[PDB]
Formats: sequence, C-alpha cells, structure tokens
Amino acid sequence: HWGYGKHNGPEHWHKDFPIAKGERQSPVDIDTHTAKYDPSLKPLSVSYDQATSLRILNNGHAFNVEFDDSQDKAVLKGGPLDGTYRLIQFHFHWGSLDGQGSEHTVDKKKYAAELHLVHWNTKYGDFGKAVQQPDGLAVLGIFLKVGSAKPGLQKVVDVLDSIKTKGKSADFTNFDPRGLLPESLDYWTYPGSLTTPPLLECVTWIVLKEPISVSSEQVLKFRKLNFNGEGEPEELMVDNWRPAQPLKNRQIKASFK
Ligand SMILES: OC[C@H]1O[C@@H](O)[C@H](O)[C@@H](O)[C@@H]1O
Ligand SMILES: OC[C@H]1O[C@H](O)[C@H](O)[C@@H](O)[C@@H]1O
Ligand SMILES: NS(=O)(=O)c1ccccc1
Ligand SMILES: NS(=O)(=O)c1ccccc1
Ligand SMILES: [Zn+2]
Repeated sequence: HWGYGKHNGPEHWHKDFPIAKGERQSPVDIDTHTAKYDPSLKPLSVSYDQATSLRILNNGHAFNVEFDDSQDKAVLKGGPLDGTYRLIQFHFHWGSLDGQGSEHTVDKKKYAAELHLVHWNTKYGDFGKAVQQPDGLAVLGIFLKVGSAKPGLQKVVDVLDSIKTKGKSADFTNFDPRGLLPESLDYWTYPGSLTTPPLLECVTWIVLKEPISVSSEQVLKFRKLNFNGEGEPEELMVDNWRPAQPLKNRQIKASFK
C-alpha cells in the first residue's frame, strides 16, 4: 500500500493512481516573482469561532484532527472561492530535519512542515460527493518554520504520545484551530489536487505567505510518531511529504499587490 518509503513512496504512486501524472497535481513550487496579483479575488474569510473538534487519529500517514462538519460552523469563504467550504479535518506534513518537510515550496525553499486545513464545498452535500467535483475542496496551507513556540499548537503536541501508532485515536474536543493561524492572511492560490493518494484533482489551494513559528521541541514531538501499528517494528513518521509536481497549464495568483 502507498506510503513514503523508498518502495511505496511518491515515485511509485502513479502505478495505482495514474492521476499522479495528471494536469493539475499538487504540491507545486510557488515562484513568487511569476505569481501575479489578482484584483478579482474577494476578501478571504476564515470563520472558525464555532469550530467543534472531535478526535485526533494516527492514520499511518499523518495525524488528523477531525471536526464536526454536520453544520456550518468552521467555514472558509471568499478569496477565490465560490460559496461556502466547511472544515472537516486538519493535518501536517513534516520532515526528519528542520530543512525539509513542507509540500509546497516558495522559490524552491522548503519549510520544516506544512499544515493543511481541509474544507469541502457545501453545495455538494458531503465530502465524498465533493471529491467528484473540480471545485469540491479548498485546502488552506500554512508553512511552519522553527523558532519560537506556537502556543496554540501545544495541545496537539501533548496528545501525540497517546496516538503513537497507526490506528490509534483520542478524544480531542474543544480545540480552537484559530490558534494555528499567522497574523496575515496574504496568500497564493491555484487549482490542484490532494497530495496523497487518491490524488484527486478537486482542490482550490490557498497557501498563506506568512509562516507560523513553532519550537524545535514541538516539531521533534511530531517526529516521535510512528507510521507502523502497535507491536510492529518502529518506523518513525517523518518525511511524509510529496515533492513539488509540474505546474503545467496553471498560474499562481497572489492576494496582495
Ligand atoms: O490575456 C491576458 C491575461 O492573460 C492571463 O494569462 C492572465 O492570467 C491575466 O491576468 C491576463 O489579463
Ligand atoms: O482541546 C484539545 C484537548 O486539549 C487537551 O488535551 C485537553 O486536556 C483536552 O481536554 C482537549 O480535548
Ligand atoms: N501506488 S502504490 O500503492 O504506492 C504502489 C507501489 C508499488 C507498486 C505499485 C503501486
Ligand atoms: N494533503 S491534502 O491534499 O490536504 C489531503 C486532504 C484530504 C485528503 C487527502 C489529502
Ligand atoms: Zn496534506
């Protein structure tokens, strides 16, 4: 099954998921000089005040913090988006070392990690129907650099010891995802895909320009997670990122002049 190792990682995925070589795959390198300000973008609205987190799960690839998406609570609107997109989960991708870990790159520079807040377009009723649509999903991507600690991340860090291995989950109620955002909502946007199998080309990507800072100790705890299940040989959950894919017939737009 797919993973991030030498024998099942990104360079193998196309054999089961031929869309891996498709026309709008993610992530991509963001060439900041070629990205163009787009005056047609509307103001972006990240409305997370009523978010209801439920659970945190080690799925063998990353950990997902899951939300109640049975009503409009935490939603993303505006910017490049037509209509309302509901938060379903967030997760991260990270490296074995601070010099790698992000999926998107900025002028080829790799960040230590990248946070993905995943939302589905409510016009399609459910996530499963949304991933049959070209505009089914919106992912808000946020880079992580290592420096000062991110206070709003610490509750996540501290629960990871309870979900060390694949298939473990824990209650994770009353978590406020607003604490994971940077100050500025300046962003780049482009049409792309899921960055893990099934690699579906459903995503409007919104990648914030300003990274968040997390401490070395915080990211080191990400790196203590395991890809394997309980009782199996330990394989540290590190380097769970897909490298940049060809831009092909796309343009990256900037929200800022
Ligand atoms: O034809 C001109 C147009 O070319 C497009 O590729 C750009 O996205 C537009 O911003 C520009 O106005
Ligand atoms: O907010 C997420 C979680 O943070 C801490 O783990 C709290 O102890 C727990 O009650 C809460 O579910
Ligand atoms: N796509 S996958 O599951 O990573 C895969 C790996 C090796 C051979 C065929 C498929
Ligand atoms: N990593 S990603 O593109 O945010 C993603 C989101 C949901 C499912 C699969 C992948
Ligand atoms: Zn992701």
